[PDB]
Amino acid sequence: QVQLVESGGGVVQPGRSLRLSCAASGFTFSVYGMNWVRQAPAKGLEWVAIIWYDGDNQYYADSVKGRFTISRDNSKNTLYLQMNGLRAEDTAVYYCARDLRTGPFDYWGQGTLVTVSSASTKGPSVFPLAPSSKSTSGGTAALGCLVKDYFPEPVTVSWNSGALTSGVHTFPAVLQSSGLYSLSSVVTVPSSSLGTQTYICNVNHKPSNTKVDKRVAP
Amino acid sequence: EIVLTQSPDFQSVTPKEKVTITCRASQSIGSSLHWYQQKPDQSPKLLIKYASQSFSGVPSRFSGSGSGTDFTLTINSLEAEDAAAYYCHQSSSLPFTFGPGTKVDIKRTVAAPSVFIFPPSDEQLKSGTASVVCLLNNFYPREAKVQWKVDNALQSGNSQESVTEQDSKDSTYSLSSTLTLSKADYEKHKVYACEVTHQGLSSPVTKSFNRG
Repeated sequence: QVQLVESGGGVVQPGRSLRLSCAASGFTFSVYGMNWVRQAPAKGLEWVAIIWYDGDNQYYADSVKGRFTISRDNSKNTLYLQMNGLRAEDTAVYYCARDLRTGPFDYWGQGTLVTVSSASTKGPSVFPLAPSSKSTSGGTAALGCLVKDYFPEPVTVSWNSGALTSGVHTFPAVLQSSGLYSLSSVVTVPSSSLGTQTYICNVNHKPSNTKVDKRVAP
Repeated sequence: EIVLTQSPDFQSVTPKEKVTITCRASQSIGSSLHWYQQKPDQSPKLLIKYASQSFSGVPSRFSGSGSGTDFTLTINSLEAEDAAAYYCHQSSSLPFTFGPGTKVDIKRTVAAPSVFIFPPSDEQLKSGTASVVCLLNNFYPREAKVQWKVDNALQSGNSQESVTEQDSKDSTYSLSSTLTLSKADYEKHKVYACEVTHQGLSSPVTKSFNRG
């Protein structure tokens, strides 16, 4: 079966370099042209570069030309992307895509995330979003946790050690002007349960080895 | 440079109904136009190659048509799994380009959001920052706008919002908007309000609180 697996993605400071790789299997690699396609947060697919079958020819999108170098090693069944002079705008999921006679991109990898930031690894501060009559509507009360100022992504948020799943909404993270991420996780419960039922958000941030449990009181 | 534009930007489809989305090219590209489906945070997949050729493994309900500058992707009898972003891409001339995408979602009855405003916690205020949260819960369609008002004065540039993907259970969306001010700026004002506009509401709804 045709498979493409990207690797090398991670956190990189602006102006620095990073090399991505794409491991190909289930087909003769040297038969096909290969491409890099990226997707920045809340943006569409952006073609990055193409390399022909034997690596003798390359072409780049205007956004990367002069900064990125596409290459390949046919005996290694590997495609590379050498990225130089990285900028905040380069933050994206980078996909490896097989080219069918320079036509459609028939097979794509899972992608590798590249984060271009000058921010350092930081654990989140967890704040409650307290329920009351003000957060009560039609027999239901809303409460939550604000997971502020962490870097890099992701954070995992569970409620009452994963026992509470109904009425849970964990919002996508937002990148603040500070370069730190922030997210809110909310839960809607019967309004009568406030004062009788305990609600705790379990926040885990793997990159900084941080585990925070916050009691959300009315 | 060949530019691709897709229309509409967003479309809502009822299951079992037919849907046609378009891709327009800046210059003639013949039949060198390909269609892709992409679900949130997932790998894109090829649907139609060279404007009208079905790709191996793609369900028979997907079809493509067009030549030159005008292209169409048709989903005959839409299934729930077809809610995704659809992109077109031209292989006619270098540099290769993609269209901006068309987001297709599941159509359901209009649902107004339940709006709640959360003052900053006392713990956060101690650290010198105040985050005010406006929650818009379980609404349809996806289009919604949040307007922060501080003592009836419309705010700008000091808020950030996040929207969930379409819920697999009830087909609604939820949105959270955070207004961020320093402790000193927060204490200079009394009334904090968030005004929500949505198709499900005849008049925009306002939820507020008094700081003191």
